[PDB]
Amino acid sequence: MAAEPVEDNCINFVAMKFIDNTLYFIAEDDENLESDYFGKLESKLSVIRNLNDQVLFIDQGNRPLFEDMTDSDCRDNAPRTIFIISMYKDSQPRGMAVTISVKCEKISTLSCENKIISFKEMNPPDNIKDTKSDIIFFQRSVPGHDNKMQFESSSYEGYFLACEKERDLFKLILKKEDELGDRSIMFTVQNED
Repeated sequence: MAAEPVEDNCINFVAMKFIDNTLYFIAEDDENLESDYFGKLESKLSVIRNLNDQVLFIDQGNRPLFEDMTDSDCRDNAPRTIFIISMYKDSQPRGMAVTISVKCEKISTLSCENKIISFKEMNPPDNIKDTKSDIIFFQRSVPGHDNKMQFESSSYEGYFLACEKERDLFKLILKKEDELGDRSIMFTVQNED
């Protein structure tokens, strides 16, 4: 809740919101840090934790089953927001290609079309070969952190997912690796073993 006056240069997310097809993040200690951490934006990190079952990882063959991962009850409220990381086995024979999606009332897929972060009511592609790169991501590590994971668009190499603070919530934006820090912080995800 309360935040410490430290230069750990990392914000932790513990909750999310999906509003008008826009993805928001809630910090663990979003009472103090909002006006403390952001005096010296030296390309600082943020990471989301799966401590509330809010991050979903796909191994392979569950990728196309997103439709069946939704709820049918409490339709007036819809299910909580879950952030999805997909993986391919066929794409990137010498790496790892991914797509980013969110689960809610519907299944939403993240696009970086025109370097703009937007969500579309569509299922994820089967591969990166016959698919528009605008909706394809590549999986990268963070240079200095193992647990932290970051994503960049296929269309625009060097452009990574980032978070931006509007008033209290954080929203998902696209920023160049060199741009990160210009009123922005890096969005990362905590992996699992």
